[PDB]
Amino acid sequence: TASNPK
Amino acid sequence: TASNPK
Amino acid sequence: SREDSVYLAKLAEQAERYEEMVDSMKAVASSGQELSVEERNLLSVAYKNVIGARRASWRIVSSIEQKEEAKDKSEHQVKLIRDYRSKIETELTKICDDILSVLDTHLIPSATTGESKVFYYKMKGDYHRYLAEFSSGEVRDKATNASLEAYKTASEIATTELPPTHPIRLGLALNFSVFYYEIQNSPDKACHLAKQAFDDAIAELDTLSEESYKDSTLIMQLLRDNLTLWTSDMS
Amino acid sequence: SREDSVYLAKLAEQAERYEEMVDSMKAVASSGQELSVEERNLLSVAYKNVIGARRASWRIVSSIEQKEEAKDKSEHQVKLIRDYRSKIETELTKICDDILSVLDTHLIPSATTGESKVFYYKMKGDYHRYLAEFSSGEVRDKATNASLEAYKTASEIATTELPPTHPIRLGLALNFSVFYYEIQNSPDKACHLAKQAFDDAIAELDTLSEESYKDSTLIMQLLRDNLTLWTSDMS
Repeated sequence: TASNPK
Repeated sequence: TASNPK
Repeated sequence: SREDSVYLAKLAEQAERYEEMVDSMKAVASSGQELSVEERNLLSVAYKNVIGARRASWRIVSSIEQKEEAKDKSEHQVKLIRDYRSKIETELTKICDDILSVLDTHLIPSATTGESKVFYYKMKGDYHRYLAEFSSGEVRDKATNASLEAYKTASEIATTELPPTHPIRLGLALNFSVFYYEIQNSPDKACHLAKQAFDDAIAELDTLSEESYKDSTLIMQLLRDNLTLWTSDMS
Repeated sequence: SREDSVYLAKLAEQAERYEEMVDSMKAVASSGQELSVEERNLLSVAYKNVIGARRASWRIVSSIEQKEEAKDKSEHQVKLIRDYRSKIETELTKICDDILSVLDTHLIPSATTGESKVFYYKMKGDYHRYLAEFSSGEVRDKATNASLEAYKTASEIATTELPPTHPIRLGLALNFSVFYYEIQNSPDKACHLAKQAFDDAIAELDTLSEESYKDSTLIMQLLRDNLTLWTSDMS
């Protein structure tokens, strides 16, 4: 699972 | 150039 | 000077020292002024890299605990891993408490634009989610509900004030869908949210300029990647 | 307990938190006892990863300084980069001073074996070399001569007390040859030292056990890689 990489 | 990676 | 603290945060990011990047951006966010888009992004990058290293460390120590907790050692050695994990969890806690304190006191009250409102509530949901990751019992439920409501608030503003293709709205949907799957264990909510956000953006994707296109399509692929992996896990 | 501090250093290495790994191993090295091979290696790994991050950061900030120092900005902005670089150089200094202080006061006086003597003097040469990297003027020459004599001392003991295939002796030759090329700018000394160490090891390589073979051949390839790149730069 990947989240927002900002 | 590379040194000892211990 | 404000522009000096912002510039030092840039150098700190390049030098990959994110503890100083936080200090610089926290000082900027501590002012009454509303952050620009750049300062907003710099602040988020600063805290994510800081919290990211501790989260990464936590997962490793937890794995070592779980592995050695089966027959590999007993008591005192496992005791060492637990006390070391707790030290990290304490570290994770104060980092989360720090940014959340800045969010509640400074950022959220001073935000004029709906774009910044969604952004700040999204962050609030993120670090309450990070808290819910290593937490257990009743203190985990508190962080869960705090993250949920923060995500809900951001979603109501994003839907109203922002187009479906907006990076902050897509990013919010990405993180909230993660919250549903990873924390609340609600695959139906997660898949529905990620798919809906992806679909609403697809239609208007051709109306976006280049820089807007790149930002949007980046998160949309992450949305698709999550939908892909979640489908595999259900099989 | 000694074995608890050693174990915590292992967890810290796995968790990739090297500041705590240093604190644990520094406490062990601060005791009068002579470090084992494992504790010796753990101590070195701890400080190298700590000093490595700051060195990496320093090179980046230096590059940014040099780049923006040409017409890109003036004064106050360049001033910010310099003051930020100096902060890193101050950080680099105290880290070097720390391990060198431990080396002089604790490790070197308490070393019974010639194997540990070469190791500790090699480290002394390493962190004096790191000091000579960002230093300028007369304070750079001091670090240069301190590193040189520390390397020379280790070399005299290694040649006498250790076989040519020994990892610590090969590693010493690797780092000292680097010192000649990078710091003293003596390509003849560097190439002669690296080639000689490589040749003396080649003959006895087939007399080594498996674990000794892996350790030795690893550094020997690094010796060959340096000789390769140095040859290219001379062309």
